[PDB]
Amino acid sequence: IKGILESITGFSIPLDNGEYALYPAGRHLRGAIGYIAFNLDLPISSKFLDFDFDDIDLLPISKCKIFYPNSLKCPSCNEIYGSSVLRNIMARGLSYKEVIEGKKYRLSIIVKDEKYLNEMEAIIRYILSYGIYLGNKVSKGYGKFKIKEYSIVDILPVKDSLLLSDAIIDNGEKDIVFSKKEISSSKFEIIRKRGKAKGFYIGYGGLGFGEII
Amino acid sequence: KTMKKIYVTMKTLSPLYTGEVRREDKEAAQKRVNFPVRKTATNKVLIPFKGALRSALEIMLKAKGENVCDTGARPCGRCVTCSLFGSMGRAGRASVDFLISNDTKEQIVRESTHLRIERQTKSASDTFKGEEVIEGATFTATITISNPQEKDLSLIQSALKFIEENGIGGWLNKGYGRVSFEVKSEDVA
Amino acid sequence: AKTMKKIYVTMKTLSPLYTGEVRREDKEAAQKRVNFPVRKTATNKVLIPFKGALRSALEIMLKAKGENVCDTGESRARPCGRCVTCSLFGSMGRAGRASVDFLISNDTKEQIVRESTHLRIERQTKSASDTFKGEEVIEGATFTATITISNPQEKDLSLIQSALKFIEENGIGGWLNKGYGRVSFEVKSEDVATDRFL
Amino acid sequence: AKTMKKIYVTMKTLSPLYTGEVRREDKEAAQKRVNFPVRKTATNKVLIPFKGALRSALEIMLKAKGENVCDTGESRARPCGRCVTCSLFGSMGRAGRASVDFLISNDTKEQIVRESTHLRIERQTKSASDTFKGEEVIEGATFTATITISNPQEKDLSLIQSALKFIEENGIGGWLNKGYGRVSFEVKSEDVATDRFLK
Amino acid sequence: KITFYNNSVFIETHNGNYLFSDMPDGNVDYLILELIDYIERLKYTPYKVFLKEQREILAKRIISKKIRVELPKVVLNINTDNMCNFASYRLMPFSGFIVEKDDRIEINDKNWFDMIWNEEYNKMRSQIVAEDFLPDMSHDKIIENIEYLFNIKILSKNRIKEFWEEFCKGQKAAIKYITQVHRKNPNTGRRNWNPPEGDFTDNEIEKLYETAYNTLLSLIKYDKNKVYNILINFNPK
Amino acid sequence: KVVLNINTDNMCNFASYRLMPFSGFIVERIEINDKNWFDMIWNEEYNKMRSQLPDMSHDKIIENIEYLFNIKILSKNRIKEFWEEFCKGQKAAIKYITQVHRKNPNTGRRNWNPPEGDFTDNEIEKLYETAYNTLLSLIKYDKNKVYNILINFNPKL
Amino acid sequence: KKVVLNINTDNMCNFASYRLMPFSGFIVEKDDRIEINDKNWFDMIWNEEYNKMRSQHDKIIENIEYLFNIKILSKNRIKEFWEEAIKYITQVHRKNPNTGRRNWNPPTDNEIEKLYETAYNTLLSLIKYDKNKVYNILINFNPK
Ligand SMILES: [Zn+2]
Ligand SMILES: [Zn+2]
Ligand SMILES: [Zn+2]
Repeated sequence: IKGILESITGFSIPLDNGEYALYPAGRHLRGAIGYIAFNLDLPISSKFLDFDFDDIDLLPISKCKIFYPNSLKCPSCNEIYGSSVLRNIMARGLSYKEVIEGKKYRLSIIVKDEKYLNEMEAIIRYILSYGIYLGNKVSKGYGKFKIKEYSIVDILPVKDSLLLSDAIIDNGEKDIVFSKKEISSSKFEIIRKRGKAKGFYIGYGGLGFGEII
Repeated sequence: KTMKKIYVTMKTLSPLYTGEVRREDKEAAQKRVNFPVRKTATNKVLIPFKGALRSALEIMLKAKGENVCDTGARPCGRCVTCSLFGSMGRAGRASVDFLISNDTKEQIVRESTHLRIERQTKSASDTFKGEEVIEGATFTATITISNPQEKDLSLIQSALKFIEENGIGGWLNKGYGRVSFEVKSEDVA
Repeated sequence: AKTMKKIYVTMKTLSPLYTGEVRREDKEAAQKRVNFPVRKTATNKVLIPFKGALRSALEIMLKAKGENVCDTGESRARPCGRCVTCSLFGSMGRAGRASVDFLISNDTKEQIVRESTHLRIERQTKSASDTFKGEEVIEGATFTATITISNPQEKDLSLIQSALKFIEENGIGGWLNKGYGRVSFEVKSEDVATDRFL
Repeated sequence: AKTMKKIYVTMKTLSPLYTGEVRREDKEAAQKRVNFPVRKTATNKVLIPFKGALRSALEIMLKAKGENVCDTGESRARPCGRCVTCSLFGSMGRAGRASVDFLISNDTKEQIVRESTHLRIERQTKSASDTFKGEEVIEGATFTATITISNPQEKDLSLIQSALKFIEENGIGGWLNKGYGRVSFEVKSEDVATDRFLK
Repeated sequence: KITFYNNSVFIETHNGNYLFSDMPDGNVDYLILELIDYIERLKYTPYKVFLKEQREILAKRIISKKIRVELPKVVLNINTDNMCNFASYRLMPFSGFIVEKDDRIEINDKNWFDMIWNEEYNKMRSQIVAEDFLPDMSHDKIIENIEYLFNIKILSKNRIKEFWEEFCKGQKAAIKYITQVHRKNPNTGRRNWNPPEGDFTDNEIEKLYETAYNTLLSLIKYDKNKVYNILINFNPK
Repeated sequence: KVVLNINTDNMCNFASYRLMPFSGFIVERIEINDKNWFDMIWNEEYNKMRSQLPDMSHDKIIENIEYLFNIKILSKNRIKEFWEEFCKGQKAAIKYITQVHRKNPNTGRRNWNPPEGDFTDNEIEKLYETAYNTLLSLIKYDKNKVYNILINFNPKL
Repeated sequence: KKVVLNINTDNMCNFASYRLMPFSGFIVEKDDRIEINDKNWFDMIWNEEYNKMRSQHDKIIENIEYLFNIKILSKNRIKEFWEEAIKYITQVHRKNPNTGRRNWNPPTDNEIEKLYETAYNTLLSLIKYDKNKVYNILINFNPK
C-alpha cells in the first residue's frame, strides 16, 4: 500500500540501553492493525496472532523521497534526520522521550496474496476515517498518525544480491526486541533475538521486520 | 462487535493553562516565558484528557458509594474505572485522544503576566509570564470505547460535566481552564 | 468528600473598576489607542483575578486576628501548609480546596468598558502636565463567579464571606487608592453532592 | 496592622460644582446637548476625584512649611518614597496606606445636576461674543467618601483634615478660578479593627 | 396540588393555575382546550387560553368573547420606535443585525455596525507601518552616553526595549520612533522622554535630550550585532 | 473568479511583500468589494422595506492643510471630528464642513478656529474659504488616501 | 493578475440573495499572483520576520549543608549549576538596582545578605574545584 502518514500527535517508543526508536517500526503498525481487526471482527486477527505470516518499517520521508539508513541520511538531498527530533518529556513524575509530530512517514504494507486485499482495504478505510495509534501510551492520545494519501501499487521483489530496516540472522552483535501481547489470552512476552544491523524484504525472522532495499 | 466513538467539541470560557512538557522546547521558551503552554510542533495545543476524565470518574464514583480505586496506588482491575480507563494489566477500553485545538498557536496562545503582591506594602513583589489559551478557542477530541456497555455514554458525559464545573489543565484553583464540552456519539460496527 | 460547597458570587460595581490587561499581544494592540486597557476575554467580557483578592483578604484578617497564618505575599514566600488559608486556598504540596473561578462579566466591552482621561496636574501652575487614557468598567456592571469547595468544613463559608466584605471595604482590581474597584457582593450558597452528574 | 482608620467625609457644595466628564463615549454622547458635561456614574450619580486633591493639598502645604515632600505634579515625576505624603498616598515601590474613595453624591442626576449657560463678552462692545453650555452640580448637594488608612499613625487624621480645609479654601475640582467647587466638609473618623469581618 | 375532573388536569403551581381540559371552583388562570358554555360556567374568566384551521375561527370567537387566545438565549431590542399599523398588525420597517453572545442575542442597527467598522478600520491601519523589516560617533562614546543616561534614568530599560523592537523593524521605523520621541511639542513644551533625576536647569536638560537624540541616532547606523552587544549590558532581556 | 472592486493603491511594503491592510465584504463569481457595496445594499433594502465636489491637487491639499495647521485654523480637534464625520459617510462630512464654514447671519461668526497671527479681515475670510474648499475637495478622495493625508497632522486619528 | 482567496469561506450569511461575509484580511501582491489572506497570516509572517531578525573544601561542603538546610541553595540551584557557569552565577547573584531583588531563595536582613554573599562565594569556589569532586559533592545533596 502506497501512502504517506502524518504524525498528528507525537509517539514514544522505548528500546533497551537507554535509546528510543527514531521512527515507528512495522511491528507497531502490525500490532495496531491487529488491535483494530480484533475490535472489528474481521477474520485476519488469527493471522496477526501468528507471527510468521508473510501474507501481509515506517521510514521518514524527506524534502525530496524516503530517508535511508542512528542517523538516516537522505539519498538525493542528503538532508539529515535523527537526534534533533527526539524530545524529553517530564510529566507528573514520569521521564520519557517522544518524537515531535508534524512529520511525514512512509507506508509499507505489501500483501503478497490478493485474497486478503479487501480486508486490508477495509482497515485502511478505518484508518482513513479514524487514524492509527502507534507506540507507547496509546490510550493517552499519543502516537496519532493520519493518512494523507492512499493508493495501491503492485510490487515485484528484489532482483539483486541494503537493509532499510533490520534483520534477524544467526548470531549478531546488535540486539532487537519485540513483543507479543495477546488480548483474550492474558499473555505478554518480551521475546528476545539478536539479528544483524541496517544498511522480498524478509532476510529472516518475520514478515513485518525485514527489508531489502 | 460494536464500538462507541464520542466526538468531544470543546469551547474555552476561562483561559486555559496546560504546562509544556518538552524540556528542550521549555528551555528554548524559558528566556521569554516562564510557563509555556503545552504546544505541538504543528503549533497546536495539547491537553491531557484521559487523566481528567479518570480522576473525575474516580471522585464521583467514590463519593456515590461504589468501590473504585483512587490513583495518587495500583489500579485494582475490578472497578468501573479500571474496566473503562485502564488497569495495569487489562488495557482500558476507552482510548481518549489529546484535546487538539482546531486553531494554531498565534491565534489562541498569548503571553500573560501574573503577579505576587505583598499583603502589607501592596506592590508587585514577584512577577512572571505564562502562556495561556484565549477563550472561545475550540478544541477537538475523539474517544474510542471498544466493547461498550449500557453505562458508557452516561459515565463519560457525567465526567465531562465534572470537568466543565471544575476545569481542565493547570492553575485550576485560580479560575483557569473553565470549559464547556459539546458531544457527538456514534456507534461503529 | 461526599459533599461540595457551591458559592455563587454576583458582584456589582459601586465605583468604576479597573484591572490591568495581562496579555502582551492584546496590550500592545491596545496602546495604539489607550494607555491602560482593561483585562478582557477574547469573548469581549471583563475578567478580574479573584483567588488572589480573597486570599490576601484572608491573610490580612487572619494575621490581625492572631491565628498562626503564613504570608505568601512576600517575594518567593513559601506557604506553610498548616494554616486555614493554606488548606482553603492552596499549599506547596496539597492543592487548594476552593477552586475560585474568575469574575466573568455578564455584559461585553461595548456596554461596560469605557475609555476615559486621567491627568497629572502641576501643583504650582495648576496646569495638566500629563494626560493618559485608561479603560474602566462602569458602575452597576455585574460579574459572576463560582467558588467550589471540595472537602468542605463548617467555617469555610464564613471565611469566604468575611473576605468578600473585606473586598467591599478595600476594593478589587487596580487603582484602589484613587477610588476604583469598590464593589458589593451577593452570595448564594448551596450544599451539593459530587454525583449530581451521575 | 491590627487596626485601620476609617474617615467618612460628607461634603456639601456651597458654590456650583463642575468636574468634567472623562469617558470619551459619554462625552461624545453629551456634546450634542452640553459642551461641558459633568463627571457622572453609569448609575447617574456624580463622581469627583478625591485622592489627587488631598495629595496636592498636602504637597503644597508641606512644601510651604519646609518639610521634605516630593512633588508628583511635574511631568512624569516619580515619588521618592521617604516623604510624609509619600507614605499616605503612595510611591513607586509602596502603595498608599490611605485608600481614598471617589466622592459620590447621595442624590442622583437630574436632581443635583443642572445644565447652565456661560458667556464670553467683548470688552469694547459689551456683546456676548461667545456662548457655551456647561453642566454643574447645585449648591447644597451632599457627597459621601471614605478614606481607609491601612497602617494608621498619629498624624494621619490631622493631615487628612488639613488637606480637607485646603480643599475648602481652594475648591475641589473644575473651574476653581471662577468660583466653582467651593465646598465644606464634615469628618467622622474611627479606628476600626482589621479583623471586624472575621465573625 | 393536582385535582381531577371529567375528561381534567388542574395543576396548581406557585405561578399560575393551569387547567388542562365538570369544572373546578378556584381560579383557572390558564385554560387549555358548546365549549363557550364551558367557558361561561367557569368562575374567574381565564387570562389566556391555549387552543385544524377551525381553531382560528374559534379563536375569533374567543377574541370576540373578550378573552386572550394563543395559537401554537434571551433576545433584546436596541431598536427605535417609528411604528405603523397595517392589516391589524403593529409594524416596523427595519433591517439590522443579530448579534450572538453567550447568554444574550441582541438586535442592533447599522449604526452599531458602523461603530464596529470604524474600530476595525482603526485596528487594521495600525498594524502595517511603512517599510517594516545619520550622525556618527565612536562606539565607546556611545557606551558612556548610554551609561550616563541610564544612571540619570533618561534612557530606561523600556525605552531600550522599544528601541530594539523598532530597530528590528528596520532603519526607517527606528528613525520615526526617535523623531517621535524627541519631538518637542510646540503647544506644550515637552518631549516623550523620561526627565533626568538630579538638580538640573532647563539648558542642561535640553542638552541631555540632544545627546540622547544624537546617541540613539548614531547607534542606528551600526549593525544589529553591535546594537545587541550594546544594549544587553543595560537591558538583559 | 475574483473581482477586487477596490483601489489597489496604498500598498506599503512590509518585509519583502507589498501588502495593503483591508476590511471589506466577500460576496458570492466571488467578488471581494468594499464598504460602498454595503452602503448600496443597505440603502437599497432599507428603502425597499420602507414600502409600507471641488477638485484640487493632492499636493495643494497637503500644503494647504499644513498651512492652516500652522496658523491654527485646522486643529487636532477639527481633523479628528471631520474624520469621524468622514467615516459616517460623504454626506455627513458635507454637512459638518458646511456647518463649520457657515456665517451665522445675526453674528457673522464662522465656526472655524480663528487664525494665529496678524491677518486682516479679507485674508482671514480667504483662509476660511481655503479651509472650506480644501476640506470639501478632500472628501472626493477615498478613506485610505484621506487617512494618509491627515495622519501626519494628527497622529492619533 | 490571478487572485486567490486564502480566507475561509465556510462562514456566511444571506442578505438580499447575496451570500455575503464581513472580513478583515489583507490583500498581498505577489509576483503577478494577488491574494487576500487573514490576520493570522500577518501574525505568522510578523513572527517569521521577528525570528529572522533574531538570527544573530570541607568548609565549602558545610556551607552547602547550611544553605540547603535553609533552602537558599536548593535543588534546582544545584541542578542548574550542574547544567553549568561563571556567567550563570553572575546572573543569579546580581542585585537589581531598582528593587534590590537578588534571584536567590529566601532563607535578620543583615544575616540574609551575608547568607546571599555566602552562596555566591560557595557557588564560585565549587566551580573552581574540578568536575566529579563537585559532582559527587553535589549528588547526596540533590540526587538528579
Ligand atoms: Zn480500580
Ligand atoms: Zn500557610
Ligand atoms: Zn517623596
